[PDB]
Amino acid sequence: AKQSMKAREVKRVALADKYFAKRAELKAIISDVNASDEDRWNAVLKLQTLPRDSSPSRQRNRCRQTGRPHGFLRKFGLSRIKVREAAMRGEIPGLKKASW
Amino acid sequence: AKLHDYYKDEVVKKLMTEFNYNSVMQVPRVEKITLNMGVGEAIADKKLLDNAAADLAAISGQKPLITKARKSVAGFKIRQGYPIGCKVTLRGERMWEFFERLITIAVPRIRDFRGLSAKSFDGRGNYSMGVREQIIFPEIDYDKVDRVRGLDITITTTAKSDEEGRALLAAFDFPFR
Amino acid sequence: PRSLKKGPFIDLHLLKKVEKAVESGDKKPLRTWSRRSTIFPNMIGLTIAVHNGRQHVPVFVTDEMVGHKLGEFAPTRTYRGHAA
Amino acid sequence: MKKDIHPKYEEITASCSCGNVMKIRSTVGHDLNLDVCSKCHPFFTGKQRDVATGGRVDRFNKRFNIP
Amino acid sequence: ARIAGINIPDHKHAVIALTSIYGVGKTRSKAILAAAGIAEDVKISELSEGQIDTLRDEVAKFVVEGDLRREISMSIKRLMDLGCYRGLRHRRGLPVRGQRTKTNARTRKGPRKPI
RNA sequence: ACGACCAGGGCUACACACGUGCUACAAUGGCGCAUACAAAGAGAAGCGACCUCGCGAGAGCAAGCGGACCUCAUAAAGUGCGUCGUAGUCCGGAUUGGAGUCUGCAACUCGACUCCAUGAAGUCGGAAUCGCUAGUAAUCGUGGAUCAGAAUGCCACGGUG
RNA sequence: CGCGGGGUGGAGCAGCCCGGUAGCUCGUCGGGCUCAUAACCCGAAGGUCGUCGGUUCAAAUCCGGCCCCCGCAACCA
RNA sequence: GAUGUUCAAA
Ligand SMILES: [Mg+2]
Ligand SMILES: [Mg+2]
Ligand SMILES: [Mg+2]
Ligand SMILES: [Mg+2]
Ligand SMILES: [Mg+2]
Ligand SMILES: [Mg+2]
Ligand SMILES: [Zn+2]
Repeated sequence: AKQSMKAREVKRVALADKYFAKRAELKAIISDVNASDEDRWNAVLKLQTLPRDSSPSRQRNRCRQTGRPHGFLRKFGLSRIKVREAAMRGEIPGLKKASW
Repeated sequence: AKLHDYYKDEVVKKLMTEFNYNSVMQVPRVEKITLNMGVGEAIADKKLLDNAAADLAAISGQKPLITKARKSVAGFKIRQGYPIGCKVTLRGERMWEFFERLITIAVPRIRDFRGLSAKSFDGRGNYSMGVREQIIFPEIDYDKVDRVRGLDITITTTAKSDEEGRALLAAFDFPFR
Repeated sequence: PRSLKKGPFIDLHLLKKVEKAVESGDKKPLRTWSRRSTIFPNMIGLTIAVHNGRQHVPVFVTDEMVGHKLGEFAPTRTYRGHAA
Repeated sequence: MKKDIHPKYEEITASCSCGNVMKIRSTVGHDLNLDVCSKCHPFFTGKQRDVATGGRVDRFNKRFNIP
Repeated sequence: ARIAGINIPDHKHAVIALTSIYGVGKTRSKAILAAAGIAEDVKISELSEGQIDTLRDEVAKFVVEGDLRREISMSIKRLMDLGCYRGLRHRRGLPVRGQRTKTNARTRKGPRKPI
């Protein structure tokens, strides 16, 4: 069922890009600001009317090659096992076994 | 006798007009209000029956009467002559004092209310109702009683018909559905 | 706890249905899956059946209930006892 | 009535949040103060529901203002 | 020594005696001594039960002893009547904050009980 | 339909046992004050100083930094001072009530932290059993990854020894 | 009927005489040791002693009543 | 220094 989870993750990054920069920041700040009153209440209402998948917290970091939820490292964008094999094939630049 | 003085001043003439009686005596009245508690755990814990009796003694001033079982029954594991229930019959001014108290305080104090069944009459004009929680009466202090039991209130009335009985209680402004 | 600045939390569908019932008088229970919504004074004296995974469980709102969440009263798991 | 066996029964004055005061003969022995009476009850043809009365509901309102 | 509260504080360091008093913590002890101005670095001489007279009135502004206990009782009885999950843990002697019951919940459940 | 899209719940339930940790059982210690040092590492949907307010967790304002420069974030036992004077204790912290902060659409189940109050067990642990031969155990702090938020774990680092 | 003995943890057996607050054996339950099992080890629970009175600061203990079992002897309305 | 049975063919 890995493909279905990936199909969802591509929808979540698409919708978040669609909505994060258009309304997410403004609705949060006009709710947070102390000077704003009454409108901060209305702002929360329209926020819940949104799809809710836009939230960046709905996104879960996953390897591109093997779509694996756990073991993901941001810098390589790969799961731990994928990073190890790629490093030995020389695919990852500057990555060597570490001794100290 | 707060609800009594009201009855003989306003209720009597109210029922008199809408029924076209020939005599004031014909107008129905409330004879007695028996309050009944039943403890099926009396055989298990005789102390619980005493506590229930103490609750009824608080609810109504008259001291409670312990009802022994009428006949031995196999299903309920009871034997004849064994104390099982607790009953008080109120017939005097104390009947009116309980009646005015029940409508003014106990019925509002019930948690969720949707009306009292007008249909719940014995068919001889005598209204019988059931109380789910004894704590509704303010007599017993809340959280000062072991368990929340219940009681059964019966309004024996002179009325020979349910229709006469409902109007008598309705005239008192009883909370019918 | 939600921050005081953000105010109380309520769901649009829940609040809209509550206002739709109050204007038309109490008549039927509001069946909702919103356990996150806070108990509000506007919905006191009404039976809101907050959803429990298997089936909604009816709750009658009271004054002491306000200041607590709808789900907080509702059962969320069944564990009668370890013994049969 | 038989002497001694019956609980003591004197008159008490029970007050209400709505302001209605009822003189009732009861065995409480103390003047308790109640919240709901027949007059302030929605079913007893109440015009104003108990929602108007304060309590911890008002305390919730002071903390969260939705005007 | 005695204080406005029902319980009697011990004769020793004043701050410690107040910590022992129910309802008054060490930090609250420092709060009222800041108002009273009585420090332990003053002359130990001329110390009498008469001196705590100022303590009697200032502590009375804080619910303590029986007053706090009444508040705790009303808070828990409400929980029981509410039908809320918080009240139910109180009734069953189980953790009321969400701590794991599987293990390490001895303080709430009590001594170990055989199957 | 052993496919898939959703909302709520569960993986945190709990008579109970075990494994591995943490915090203790104090006085070589607790509390209060004064004062001293690290090394390693991370940062742009990010580190965020300073300043103002809040007991505080924090909020606002906003410098700088793609980094030997700015920012976390400066250490802790240590030393010097006073008190406790051996008591379930100025030990120890569970637990619980009340209130607030922050993340996040939202903290009810089911986050962390702060404050106010509460002060359980524990006065060093049965049979038995584990780790370690030198900067090693022992002890005391610091950072990282994972990460919206969520360490007592984990990968590193230094301190005393 | 007389004399003597016995009844104590689930079971069994001490303790009794000579009153000092009640144990053991085996079983049970939990843990340990062992690759595993037994043995073994540790911890735990269990009756205040057939019952009822008396005595006394105090009773399994001492003296009686009663119940059941057993041994031997006794028994010509 | 107690006890620990067995195992079709390719
Ligand atoms: Mg595949
Ligand atoms: Mg996530
Ligand atoms: Mg879902
Ligand atoms: Mg798990
Ligand atoms: Mg110690
Ligand atoms: Mg984090
Ligand atoms: Zn009223």
